[PDB]
Amino acid sequence: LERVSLDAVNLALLMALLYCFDISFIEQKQYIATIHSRLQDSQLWKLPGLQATVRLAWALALRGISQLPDVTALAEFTEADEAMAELAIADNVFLFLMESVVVSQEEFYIRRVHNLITDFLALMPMKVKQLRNRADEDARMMGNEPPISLRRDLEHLMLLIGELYKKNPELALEYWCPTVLSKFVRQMGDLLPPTIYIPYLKMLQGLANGPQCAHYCFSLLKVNVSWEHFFHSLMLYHEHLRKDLQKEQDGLIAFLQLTSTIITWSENARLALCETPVVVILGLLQCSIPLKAELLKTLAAFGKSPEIAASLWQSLEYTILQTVRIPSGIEVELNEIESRCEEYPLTRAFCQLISTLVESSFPSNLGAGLRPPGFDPYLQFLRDSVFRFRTRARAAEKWEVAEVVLEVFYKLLRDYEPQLEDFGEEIIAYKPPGFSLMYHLLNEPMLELALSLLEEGVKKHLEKAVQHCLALLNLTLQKENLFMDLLRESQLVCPLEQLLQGINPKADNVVNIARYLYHGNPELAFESAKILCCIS
Amino acid sequence: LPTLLTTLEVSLRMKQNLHFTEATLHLLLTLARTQQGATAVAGAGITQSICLPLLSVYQLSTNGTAQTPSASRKSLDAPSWPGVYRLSMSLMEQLLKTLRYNFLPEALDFVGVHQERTLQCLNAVRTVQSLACLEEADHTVGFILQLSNFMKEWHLMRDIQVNLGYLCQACTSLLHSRKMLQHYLQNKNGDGLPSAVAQRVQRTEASEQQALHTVQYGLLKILSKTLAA
Repeated sequence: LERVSLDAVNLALLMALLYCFDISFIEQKQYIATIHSRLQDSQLWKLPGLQATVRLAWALALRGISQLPDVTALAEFTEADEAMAELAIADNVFLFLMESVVVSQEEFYIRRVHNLITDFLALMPMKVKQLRNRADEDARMMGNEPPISLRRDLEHLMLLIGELYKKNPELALEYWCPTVLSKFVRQMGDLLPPTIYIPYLKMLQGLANGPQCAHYCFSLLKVNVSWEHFFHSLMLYHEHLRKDLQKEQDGLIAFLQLTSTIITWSENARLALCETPVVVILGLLQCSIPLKAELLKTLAAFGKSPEIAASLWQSLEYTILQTVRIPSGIEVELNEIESRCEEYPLTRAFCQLISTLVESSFPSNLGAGLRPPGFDPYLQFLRDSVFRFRTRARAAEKWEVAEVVLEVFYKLLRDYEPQLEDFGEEIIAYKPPGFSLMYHLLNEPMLELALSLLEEGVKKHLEKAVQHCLALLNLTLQKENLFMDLLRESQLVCPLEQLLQGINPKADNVVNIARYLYHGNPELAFESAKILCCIS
Repeated sequence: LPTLLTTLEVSLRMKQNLHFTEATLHLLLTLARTQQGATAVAGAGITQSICLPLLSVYQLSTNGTAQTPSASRKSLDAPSWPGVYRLSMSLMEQLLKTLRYNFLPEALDFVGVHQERTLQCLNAVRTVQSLACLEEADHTVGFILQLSNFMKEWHLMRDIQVNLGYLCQACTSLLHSRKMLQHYLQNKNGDGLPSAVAQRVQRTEASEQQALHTVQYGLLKILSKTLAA
């Protein structure tokens, strides 16, 4: 195995080696004793990191084996174990674990490794404390990333957990299920050093995975560090940031990563976290921060399905409206959004939040007092966005923005119950988003952009974007008439002939659609089939 | 002491280092030895004023690292500065006579502000050294441990904070090599130097060649005792 450092192939052998050390009892222990001695000698090899790991692993196991005292009494702990293990840590035994874990016969590997990971907690705690204390003292109040990372062995361990456990909830549950891991978590919660603290937050996020695990993580902070302390930290940072006008980004990014993970996988609890991080998160968003996008993503997680959207909409409108001066024209409104949502992350976050809020509802006469009211200006903003999208950098990025946009557009189409008409209403008809949505769609890069999604089709994620493109076109055809007659007159800039020539004339889209009926995804095929009917 | 406190704030002495800062604190320090006087100073809010003055910006706990026991930079505050914090460190030990949470986080807060020193002191006992460095570490070791015992104050009634870890290992390396240490160690005070020349072997107790290293030995030795627990 030594005669491999990078070679991924090493992973194949880890199951055998992890389990082998696990079953040291089998060996004799004349043999085990000999290996132990040989390994201490073997500390000569820094170049082979993976030797260093495996040996360290053996030690983690050996300690347990020495439990039958014939062996243990014989040995002196400081010489026999701690000195060597410490040497291994120094020689990057944790780092390579992290690598094994990060770069994840799965059953054998997962089982054997999780046994490894756990052995380290229970048997090793002396080492953890030794390292933690070592780290706290070492740095002194221009540190380079390399200097920060040198001593970081404890944090690396936390990451080891994060990578290994992630997904896998199964494994993750072990932490939460009984109240030593649970001790481990409590212990980790205690480590105050900003870097340890941030990795602790990240590790827990990984642990939060199941709907079930997420629930425990909720309780962990709430009941037996509290959520309140967390928001407090965010609040404090906010003040420091603004009063002032990397370390913080690490901490904050972690704070958000964690809140996001749980809020997403939760239920009625969501409201509780919502009311509490919502107010604080809103305040943080006002500050520039690199981060803006991230809080928007978290905010979105908080947004509830029901009526009680209102606090969120106000925050958003207020948070676009506040600085901007709006003339009585449209452009000034666009400017408000453009000024605030300066960078790419800001926009993507914004889109996710908006997608969520627009899902099914918002307040009447929104923006009243400050500006011409209503939802319409937000859709105009998208002109800035998906108009632009075509000229992304970075396909992955373009797709990232395009998708939220399609989902929003589709939602707005569903947003009005067309059926009521075919088989203060006026005001309601004015307020719904379906109106501005149709207006923009008719604006022929708008139609084109939607159309190109169809022309160029097929990772799986991209496939979804395609389905949405079709579904939207179908929806438009079905109710194109409704908009022109009923909706447009009420609420009575301009009209239709443009999309048709382009869809109908322009042929490639028609042919592409034809090809789609066959290709399995029923959503794409069934919809493609419907469209041609609508076009004809 | 009220004037002494004011002088501390006043002590920039821009001509070079802050003579007055150290002098005032030392005067307070001598007074601080009296336990009763110590309480008054805290009531006075000496700890409050110590963090607040202009000097606080200067410390290498807040600024850079130029302050060091061996620093060439001298609008002489740089080496004088560790002297003020470090020598005047003893103030906090003495104030502790209060024995209960009242000013413990105040004193502790003081230390909290000077993070750069907490890191530096510990690093300082990396292999480069002065006798003074040993005392500073010894001093901090006492505060944290005591503060920690008090940390076991809980609110095991109330709140506390600070950092223990790197120093112990550093100390051991120094103890083992007396030879390296004597060469390595340098006197910095006129008072320190004669003891360097002088010799107090003792085989009443022997462990060192010189007078100076014995003192050096004594300080780091105690530090190990407290930390070991």
